[PDB]
Amino acid sequence: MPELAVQKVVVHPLVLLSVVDHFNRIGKVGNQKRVVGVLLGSWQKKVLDVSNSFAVPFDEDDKDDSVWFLDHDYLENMYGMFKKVNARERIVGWYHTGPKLHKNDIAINELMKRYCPNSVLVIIDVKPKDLGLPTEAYISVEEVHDDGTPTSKTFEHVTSEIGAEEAEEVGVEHLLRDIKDTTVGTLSQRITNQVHGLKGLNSKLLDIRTYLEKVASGKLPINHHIIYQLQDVFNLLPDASLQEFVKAFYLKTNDQ
Amino acid sequence: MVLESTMVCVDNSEYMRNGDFLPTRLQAQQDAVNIVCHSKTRSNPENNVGLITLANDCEVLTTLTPDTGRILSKLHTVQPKGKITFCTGIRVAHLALKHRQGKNHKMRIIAFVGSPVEDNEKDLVKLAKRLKKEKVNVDIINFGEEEVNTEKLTAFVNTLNGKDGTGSHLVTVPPGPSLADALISSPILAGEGGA
Amino acid sequence: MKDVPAFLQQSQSSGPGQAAVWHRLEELYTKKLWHQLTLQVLDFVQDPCFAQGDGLIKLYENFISEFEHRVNPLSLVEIILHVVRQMTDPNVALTFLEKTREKVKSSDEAVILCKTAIGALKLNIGDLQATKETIEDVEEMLNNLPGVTSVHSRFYDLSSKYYQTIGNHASYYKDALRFLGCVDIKDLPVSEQQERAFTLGLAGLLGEGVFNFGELLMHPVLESLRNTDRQWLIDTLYAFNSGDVDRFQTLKSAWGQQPDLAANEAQLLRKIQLLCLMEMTFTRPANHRQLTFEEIAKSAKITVNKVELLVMKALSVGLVRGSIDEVDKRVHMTWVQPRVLDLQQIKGMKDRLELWCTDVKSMELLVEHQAQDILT
Amino acid sequence: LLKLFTTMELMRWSTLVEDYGVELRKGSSETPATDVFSSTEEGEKRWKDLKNRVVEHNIRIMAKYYTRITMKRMAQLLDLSVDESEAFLSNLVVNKTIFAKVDRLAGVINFQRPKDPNNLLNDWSQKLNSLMSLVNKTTHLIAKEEMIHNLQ
Repeated sequence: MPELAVQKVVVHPLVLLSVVDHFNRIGKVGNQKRVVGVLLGSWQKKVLDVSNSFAVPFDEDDKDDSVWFLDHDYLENMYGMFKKVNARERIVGWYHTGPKLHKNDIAINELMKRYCPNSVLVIIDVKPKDLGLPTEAYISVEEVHDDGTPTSKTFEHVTSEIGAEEAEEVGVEHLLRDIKDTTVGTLSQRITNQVHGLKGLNSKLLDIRTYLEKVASGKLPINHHIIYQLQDVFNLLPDASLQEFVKAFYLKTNDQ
Repeated sequence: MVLESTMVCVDNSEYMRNGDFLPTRLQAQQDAVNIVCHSKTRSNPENNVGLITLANDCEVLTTLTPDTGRILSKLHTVQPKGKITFCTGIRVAHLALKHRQGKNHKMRIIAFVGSPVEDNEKDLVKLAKRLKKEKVNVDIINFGEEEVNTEKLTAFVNTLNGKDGTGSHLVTVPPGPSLADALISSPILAGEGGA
Repeated sequence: MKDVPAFLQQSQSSGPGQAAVWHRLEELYTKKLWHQLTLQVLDFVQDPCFAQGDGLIKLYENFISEFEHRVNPLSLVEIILHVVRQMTDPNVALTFLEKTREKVKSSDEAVILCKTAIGALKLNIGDLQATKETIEDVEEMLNNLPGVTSVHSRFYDLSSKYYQTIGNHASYYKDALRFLGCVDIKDLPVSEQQERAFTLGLAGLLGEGVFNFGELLMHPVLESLRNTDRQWLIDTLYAFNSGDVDRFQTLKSAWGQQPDLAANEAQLLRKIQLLCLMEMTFTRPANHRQLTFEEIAKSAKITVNKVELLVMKALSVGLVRGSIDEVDKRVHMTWVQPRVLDLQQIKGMKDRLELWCTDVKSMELLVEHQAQDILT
Repeated sequence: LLKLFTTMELMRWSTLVEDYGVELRKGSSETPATDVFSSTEEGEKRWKDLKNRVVEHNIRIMAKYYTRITMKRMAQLLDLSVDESEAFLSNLVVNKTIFAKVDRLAGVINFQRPKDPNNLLNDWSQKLNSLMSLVNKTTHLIAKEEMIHNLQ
């Protein structure tokens, strides 16, 4: 069923908000367990705009993979109900509540395809963290493996962005004790962006690095992708070079 | 029963295609699963049944509803892949049982056996302590371990009995021509404390 | 229904050990244990009748028809497979296999399995177009379902045989690896496995493509199974890498064995030269970009005006990237390929990566220090 | 004939003419020797063009793949002398079949634009940007591989 029809994923402030609330609302079922909900939104659009979410009961084991409970009833009743109000909004998929992508996810996804016309895996890293965004988008891709069995189900990442309607943005400001954070703006913001970029880069490099130690000893697989990426850094050898300055600024204040 | 949430676990095995029950085991079990559901509805309209499959990896087919229809449609389909995956069937059921649309009812598992139960004594005994603590009983209908196998199941069923007023039952159904319904031997149509 | 027990009963009294398999089958059919009866037929064909006896096929025709709903779709295929091996003529076996196939309740892959068995026969006859076609269709069908264990294992080994016979190195290398993940023993002798290791190890030497030398060691197929033919192979894998046209011209017996090499003798003495480039460039390029071209030509042991030619071809495909500068007679390598599944390389990248991490932290304190008022 | 030109490898006219001479001229079409357009007698008028084409193609592939090669090495492949090549170079560049600059010394062919500060500048930015795109992508794959079902 459609997961391949999404290149780009945009999320309203609402969805990020809604998920944290659902976690408590189910009767405070967590810890090892997670809480899932439906995502309602668009599809047959290259841009996926997830409009809303509403709570669903769920018990997850992510240390096993031969047990999970997923409420069947909620998905169906909710898809049938919703058409009258909005004919475009259908069940877009489900959010996973961190900490990162699992292979544990393919299994839960499969069921969601059957029930729901669409599914998508949006992973919201746990309870509120970070200044920027904590959502990543994944679409389940079917690939051949040239060493195992063709038709394996795995997750490939797709670009995650945000975006929302006018009325909703206006709501955020009212509630909130500021407006938004950094991504680029004023003279101050660009420099912050630079510092934000360094702490961010550093996190990506730790993932690779901890993995290599684990592959070398502890025998995690050797994949061509990991090795390809590392080699390039040494090869390209960037060389510092001239340019990009200007002196104009003083004349303008003098004139004024 | 009156105010019980029940999960029927469906067995779909390479021993369900069998013709020990005349004309076919598939059909004979199909009449049994429908009866169990029609009886509970007739008993209390507030009673609900749910569906999970024992066989293969876990799929939650339906959460709690009155429908006989869901359990019928599944039965027609056969699974050569997976038979009785008992340990797991109990675990999904316990979890599933908790969320209910007939809230604050008793917790019951009916599993149909109809294949030799692969699981040894160490799994079985372990499962009984989890059942006591959550206070859910499991009922076995045993035509699956008289057919070419010794019944492991009895000790477990006996111990499980009397944890509440809707205790466990060992319902005895022969292996040879006698159908999957001989429900007369021990209650399961609705709950009872005895064995 | 019981046309078939009447015939078994008669037969039951004869056969030295076949008597026993017959007794069990009758007892189970009456009980109407359909699962148990199907499982007895399987055992029945393999040791008894149609090897120790004769007329299993005839008995089988009767047996599948009526009993069809008591036997499962996957299994029906398995029983027929064993007899077909035993059949002396592939022609009469092909006739049976097509007609016999059926499907009832408990729907399965049975059509597809029965197809693999037919493809195997086409190889026996030895008409290459015919075998190529059966392999393509059946592969497609098998590949879509992930469910395939046993069928994939026998089929990939059958295809493996066809690719070395035709004499194409690339086809064999891709095929072999799939066989390694899906492996099982249904009726896979020790002999077949050894042929597979030896051909695979050789395949990497024959091409003019990718360097497969490091990875070959890692792969369980060669590593687990040994003989003196393959003892020769291990030395040969790093004889082209150093550049020696001697450590394979006396271990040259390996190629003679396989028919795989059958136009990849015109690719054997091209590969050597690419390999001489691959070794030096891998180590020295990385840290500092340029390397001399003079060492690589001499290791090749083939002239300067023809080593450039293969090296240009390597830049073109993208196996390696960079330039040949003949103004100084050196090779400037922009990028080098990292040979895959080598344990040593993982260690090498790790220590480098830690140095980068430091660098980020060091720099970050400075950027914030100035323009801190502006940053807030 | 198709396979040689499609694969970018350095070649020369001297070998190319002799070999193809036996194949093309002999080649049965519907059934006869005749096919023209560089095969038989009529075909010879078209054939002349084929030589010129090999020399435009050799200079092109070397231009794209390498950044510097000497003029002496280049001549051996093209089957020209330096004086003959130099004339041909003046007209090629004007049509824009290739971009190449050759000298009288036969020290070098610069297939790049001469070492001016802008090319060095351009490359330095591109190298930086590619790394950052790649480090992000790998972390996403890695995260699934690690954690998995949490059976390991």
